[PDB]
Amino acid sequence: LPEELNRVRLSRHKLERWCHMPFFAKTVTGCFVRIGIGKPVYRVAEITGVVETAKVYQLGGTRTNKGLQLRHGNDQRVFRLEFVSNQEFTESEFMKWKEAMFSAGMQLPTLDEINKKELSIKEALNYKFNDQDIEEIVK
Amino acid sequence: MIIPVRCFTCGKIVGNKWEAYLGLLQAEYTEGDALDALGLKRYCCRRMLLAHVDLIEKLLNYAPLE
Amino acid sequence: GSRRPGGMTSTYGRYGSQTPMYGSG
Amino acid sequence: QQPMIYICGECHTENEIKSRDPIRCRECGYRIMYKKRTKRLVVFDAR
Ligand SMILES: [Zn+2]
Ligand SMILES: [Zn+2]
Repeated sequence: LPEELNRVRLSRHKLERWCHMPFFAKTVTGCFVRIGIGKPVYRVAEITGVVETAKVYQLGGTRTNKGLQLRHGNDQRVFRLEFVSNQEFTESEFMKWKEAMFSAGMQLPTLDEINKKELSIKEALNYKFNDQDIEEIVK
Repeated sequence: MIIPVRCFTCGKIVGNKWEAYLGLLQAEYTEGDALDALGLKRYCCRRMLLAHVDLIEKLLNYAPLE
Repeated sequence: GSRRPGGMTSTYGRYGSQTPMYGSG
Repeated sequence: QQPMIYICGECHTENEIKSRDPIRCRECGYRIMYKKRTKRLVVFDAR
């Protein structure tokens, strides 16, 4: 179902806060983003690791140089956080992802995994910034 | 601070003359000929422009942002 | 009265702001 | 869901300062910040 899948989808507007929050390699690793390839076609790639680009690009008022190790089944390459689409998982893209995962041999993540993963986002949103994260943030 | 909108004493709008006043002074009109040329006859209107201290130009030196 | 509707600041994207493509650059 | 927006005294940047939080601008770290204007109805007579 592409509806439950949209609960583990990180729109560009929300991640602007998490661009600097630590534990980043632990919350996003397991979510699915709608990255752009390019004409209006899209592929559901998998957030595997947290990489950094040498290209510092301004993402609205905030600015970022980090990359994202995304991969659509077998085709993996570097990606920047500007090309991700706020569009939800459509049906044709959902089936295309299903065919890219059944063609690669990767197991489909069990629904219970998604249900336990979506709450990580809301608990990270409501995290009290009481520790020394503000100082590393400002640096 | 800023120029009063009306001459307190009589009522003539003097709040549209300050930048004109200063521009005429920059044409090097003498200080009473600037007032004669703006059209301030009564000494009550003239003391609105002569006496006015335009402090808002100093208040605008302070930045809220940028 | 003095109130504000919506009450949901996080993701009112209102589509969006012209998402740039990867294969366009 | 109102996070209590403050305005950095130096940066003039807006800052979200909920309870139990240190006052620092997340831009500068500056320690002084001012509340933004009210949202209520401010009506004057022009008297
Ligand atoms: Zn520093
Ligand atoms: Zn007068």
